[PDB]
Amino acid sequence: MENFQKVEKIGEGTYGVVYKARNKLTGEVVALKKIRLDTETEGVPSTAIREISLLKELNHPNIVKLLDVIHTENKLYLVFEFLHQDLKKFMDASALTGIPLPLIKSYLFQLLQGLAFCHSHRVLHRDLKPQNLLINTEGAIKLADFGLARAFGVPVRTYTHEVVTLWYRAPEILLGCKYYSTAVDIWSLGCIFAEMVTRRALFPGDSEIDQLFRIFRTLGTPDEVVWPGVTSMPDYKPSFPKWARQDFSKVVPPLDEDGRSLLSQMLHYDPNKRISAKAALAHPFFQDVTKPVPHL
Amino acid sequence: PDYHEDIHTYLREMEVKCKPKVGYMKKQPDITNSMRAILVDWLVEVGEEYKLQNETLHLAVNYIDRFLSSMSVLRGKLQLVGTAAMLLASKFEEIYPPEVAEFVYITDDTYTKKQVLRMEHLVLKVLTFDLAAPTVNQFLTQYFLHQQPANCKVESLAMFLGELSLIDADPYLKYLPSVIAGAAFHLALYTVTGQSWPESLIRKTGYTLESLKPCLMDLHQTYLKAPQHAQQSIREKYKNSKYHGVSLLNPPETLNL
Ligand SMILES: Nc1ncnc2c1ncn2[C@@H]1O[C@H](COP(=O)(O)OP(=O)(O)OP(=O)(O)O)[C@@H](O)[C@H]1O
Repeated sequence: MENFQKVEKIGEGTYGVVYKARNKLTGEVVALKKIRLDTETEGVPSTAIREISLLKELNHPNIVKLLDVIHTENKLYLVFEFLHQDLKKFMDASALTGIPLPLIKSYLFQLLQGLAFCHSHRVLHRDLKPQNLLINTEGAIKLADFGLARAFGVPVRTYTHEVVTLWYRAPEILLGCKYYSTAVDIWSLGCIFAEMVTRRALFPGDSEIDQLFRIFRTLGTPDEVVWPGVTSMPDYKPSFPKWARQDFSKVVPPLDEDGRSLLSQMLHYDPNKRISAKAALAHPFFQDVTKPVPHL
Repeated sequence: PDYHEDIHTYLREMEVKCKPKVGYMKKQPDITNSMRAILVDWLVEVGEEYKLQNETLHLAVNYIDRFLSSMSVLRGKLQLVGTAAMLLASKFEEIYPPEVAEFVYITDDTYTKKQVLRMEHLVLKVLTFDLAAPTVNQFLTQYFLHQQPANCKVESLAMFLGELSLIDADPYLKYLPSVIAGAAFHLALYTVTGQSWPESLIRKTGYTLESLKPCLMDLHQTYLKAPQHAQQSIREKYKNSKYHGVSLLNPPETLNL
């Protein structure tokens, strides 16, 4: 920890502080994540065990790079590559200038590459949200915060229900599905996609029930034609109001026909029919993809 | 089948990377295959008492074997290693892991909590945090998707036999989880239905009945001698109706290979 000089505190989570730091010997700017160990009570936090072990298996240009783990008797510090800011902060700062479409498309192409890599190596992220996605000065974006990720199995089994941040939470989970897999992460990126475009949250529910109502008000209330098995889901209610699906021309007006088509496949009710990160990369929307540097 | 082929290929690669040293017991001046057998059988019992996943058990044995590939352990510490490993497998795999005090309680106060917490950290450091190991159970789960139709007895019997493999370092340390899984499935299928390692799995794994034969030879023997093994917790576990009483079934006298 001697090679490192703290520059500023850039964050705080449940098990310790986040720092911008600089390697005094190499000049490398990093993020230090400090994790307190419960030396007399619970030991190393189960969230840090998954996060470290999963992130060490995940070496891809669109996933935050874990550079080192520095042990002491009383702390862990995870050394991460430094990334300028999160997507939430960038969208917010872009209130008056907007975000260029080619930047939105490039970012989405990258998130999907990061995501296909995870799923390829049997990792669900389970907390995709703008706050958890990191951009640099040069036009790259990366999946970060692997605190809620887990290694899956084929076929999946019952995993933790209380998982995803509500606005990003897939309808199969909200209806208390026994099983969720890769499709839950595609949902969240669908929500992120529309939010990059409108720059407001697609479905900002107040609670689980309200979360569903908001989804149904936009996408149409699901039935058995569109989603075999909905009506037999544990938290399904035959009394749900029957809303007609709105035009995506109205849900995401700036979006072209290609983008609308992609958003629509990412936000398919039936998790089985919702597109894979792998398949989404082949969508015509990405035919003209470039890599703009953002104004920062 | 979303990423089914990508995942399988990647697991095949990763099992070689998390492979314990085949010859490590002979290099442990103070511990034996028989002591290791006692340890795992006890962990099987911890696994039943705390209603833990089967994958947690499998993960813990991988962790133990890798640790014991790297460090000399005295026999009075063998159990401290096994407990910390079960604890780390729990944190990794379980939705609701037992708390650390329960891990101390199961060793019936052989060690303190501090001991168990310091061992946990020593174990992480020795494994350099590489915890996401492929298991026999991971490969079996994938193989089960190549049934038509799924047969519950075949599945429970395949699990039972994959789990017996955990107990005996001789000879199972020389096979890869995917190989033990292939032996377990074929033998389980052949025992319930009379069928053989499906062509879909040969195309998947590139394992034929002949390449599976050495393991299958060993595993069949283990299946035959199971009622007379010193360690018995897995048999007792697999008589429960939860596993369709499959340890009460009779092994074939021949395989015909
Ligand atoms: N590598 C990094 N580069 C730049 N900023 C980072 C980095 N890691 C974390 N941050 C900052 O900290 C915030 C969140 O960090 P992160 O989500 O990794 O930790 P956390 O919230 O404590 O989650 P957990 O401890 O559960 O993994 C972000 O909004 C970001 O501003």
